[PDB]
Amino acid sequence: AVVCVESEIRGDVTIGPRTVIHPKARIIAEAGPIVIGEGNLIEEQALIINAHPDNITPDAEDSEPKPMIIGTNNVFEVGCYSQAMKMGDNNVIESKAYVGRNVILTSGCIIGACCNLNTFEVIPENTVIYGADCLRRVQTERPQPQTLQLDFLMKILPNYHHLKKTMKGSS
Amino acid sequence: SGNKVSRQSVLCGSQNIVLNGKTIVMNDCIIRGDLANVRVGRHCVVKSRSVIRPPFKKFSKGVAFFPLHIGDHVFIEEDCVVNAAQIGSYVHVGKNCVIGRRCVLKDCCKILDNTVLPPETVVPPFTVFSGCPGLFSGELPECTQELMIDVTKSYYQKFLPLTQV
Amino acid sequence: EKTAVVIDLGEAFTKCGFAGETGPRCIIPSVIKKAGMPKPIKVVQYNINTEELYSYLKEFIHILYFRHLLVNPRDRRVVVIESVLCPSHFRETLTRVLFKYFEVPSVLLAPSHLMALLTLGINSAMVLDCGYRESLVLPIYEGIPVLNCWGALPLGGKALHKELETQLLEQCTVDTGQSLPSVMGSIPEGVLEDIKVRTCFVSDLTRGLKIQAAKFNRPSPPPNVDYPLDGEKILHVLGSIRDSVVEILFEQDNEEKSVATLILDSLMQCPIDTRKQLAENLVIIGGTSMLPGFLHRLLAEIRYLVEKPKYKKTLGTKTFRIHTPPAKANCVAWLGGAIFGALQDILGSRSVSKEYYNQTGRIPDWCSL
Ligand SMILES: Nc1ncnc2c1ncn2[C@@H]1O[C@H](COP(=O)(O)OP(=O)(O)O)[C@@H](O)[C@H]1O
Repeated sequence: AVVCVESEIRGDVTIGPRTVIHPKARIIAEAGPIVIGEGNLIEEQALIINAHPDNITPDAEDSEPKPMIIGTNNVFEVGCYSQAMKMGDNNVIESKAYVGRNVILTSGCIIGACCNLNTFEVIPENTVIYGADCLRRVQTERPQPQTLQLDFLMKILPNYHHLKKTMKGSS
Repeated sequence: SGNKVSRQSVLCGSQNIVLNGKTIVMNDCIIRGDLANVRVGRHCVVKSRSVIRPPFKKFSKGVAFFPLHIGDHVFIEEDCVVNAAQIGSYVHVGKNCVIGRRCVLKDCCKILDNTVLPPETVVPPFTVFSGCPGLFSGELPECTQELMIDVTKSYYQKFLPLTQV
Repeated sequence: EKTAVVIDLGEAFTKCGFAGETGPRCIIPSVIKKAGMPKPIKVVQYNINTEELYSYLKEFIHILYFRHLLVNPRDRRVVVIESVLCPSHFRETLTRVLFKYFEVPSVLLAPSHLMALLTLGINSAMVLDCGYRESLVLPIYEGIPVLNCWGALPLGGKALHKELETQLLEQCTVDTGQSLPSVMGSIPEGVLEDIKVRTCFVSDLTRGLKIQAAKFNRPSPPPNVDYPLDGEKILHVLGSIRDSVVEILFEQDNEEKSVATLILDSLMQCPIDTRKQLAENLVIIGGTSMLPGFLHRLLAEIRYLVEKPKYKKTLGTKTFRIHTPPAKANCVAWLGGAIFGALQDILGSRSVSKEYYNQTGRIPDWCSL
């Protein structure tokens, strides 16, 4: 993976292969061990979080001892954060996506612009939300978890592949 | 040139940024100029805490997302997001906005604050855009466009040296 | 030659298009999205300042021709699809915007049922318009719209929206962010309308009897799908709820006030000829009528109400053959306006000349002089 010197990580994060983190990739995985996936591209200005501390104060039996995870082809773009997103296969997060706490991001997840993810909501597969229309379950089969949106994600991943080699060569 | 270099000027590989005359070099933003190009021009006015970066450099076999496209003497606001867009000259940008996918704005085309556009967006000359999806607010007045361009360059050169170390 | 401006109107919407235009070019409501004002201010306003309305008219009509037409209508006429009961003074305010402000060639006022008669190409007709806030039945005696026999009652979808908000007060399982019964204050009725468009199915007449059982002494709530609103607001609504709002359209206990009552009695004032005529000369218009499973359940109840004691004797055995709209019942009225403005240039004499309004400043309505 492209372990960029500018990619600011924090804590024990046993990453995976092909997890090209771009410059200024501020993250935090200390209170929760976030394992990276295979085939993503952590862009600039991101924010990976782990175990929302006592500022919010979870006064509901804080005995978490649970680590975050990632998946394949789930490249998150700039602006968008990552508040412990239990992703999967090809769950791309576009610009300025306000990542929510308990959103088990399944496949075919196209996190649109300025779409604040729903806390404690099981993000099923094959669903792309609309921008202004929050929670729009539009394109139930067009944004299909496999062969349609994941195929488009692997197609967008090609530019990420060329950029992965280019960033590994430019550094 | 006219853009007085700010004290906190920082970016990640900003190799494509012009020293625009009568402008104001603002801090707290970012620029991926080493990735691809950006069409910068003089007499413009850019705000701080922006999110600027080139989309791509036509990364496909044919022609994918281009670098950018913008103009001169434009009135750029703050916190906007630029991604796969094609802007024009003397355009009044919106605050905390976002560039739509494959966007295309002509010269003096006004932009609404916190607005975005859907895939394959377009805008006409001196045309005001709006909506979260690709929408048009209306049209911008040419007299008001040139006035905003001149006032933008004036205020840019005025507040450009404000602690711009 | 020239394609007259056919403009549909109404309590809820305002559509338009060219003369003979076959297709909904656009659909504009009967409101004006006022700049600065967060909500689109309506135009269906009564006992109100006609001057601010005059401003609404100028701006709105201006951009309105820019919406449906994108060109100045000073070349051709304008088909004004009106309907009775609107303030004629307000209508003259519209007229002064036209002539006194935009200087249009000439216009003409015609009711909706008239254009419906134009669509069917028939002469006598017993047609009801399912208006937004009201009900509007209008009989025609071989091209002569009957005056003393009619239908006009505050019996439209607006009262049904009030009933919907009442259901929102009752049935509300809006999740946290998990009931939240009407914790949120106002409701967007336009959003509620499109919710009805995608949800308000209509039951059976026997299911109407089931709703009667739901009133006193519960059956078949499905088909029913919940409604998720953005911002963690998901709530479920039974099918019996929307069907109850549909079925309450005929509360005749101690008042004998309903739709069929109005229709039947309007026919009761008709003479012998008109009785059998309107029995066969029967059509129904209005957008609100276009509901899934309502027209046939409706018709079945109409035929049932023929068995009401004072109607078997009097009306009874009459074939109630009904004409059908070739398109969407709402748009069919606008289509009839398109029919009139399409091939009738000769009828410009009947159209209100600008000249008369210039030399007059008024238009005498159906009154003297
Ligand atoms: N397909 C439909 N189903 C149900 N109701 C509809 C449909 N189309 C229109 N309506 C409603 O029926 C009414 C007829 O439209 P319109 O001509 O605007 O009525 P009005 O003349 O009272 O404004 C409107 O309230 C509209 O919302």
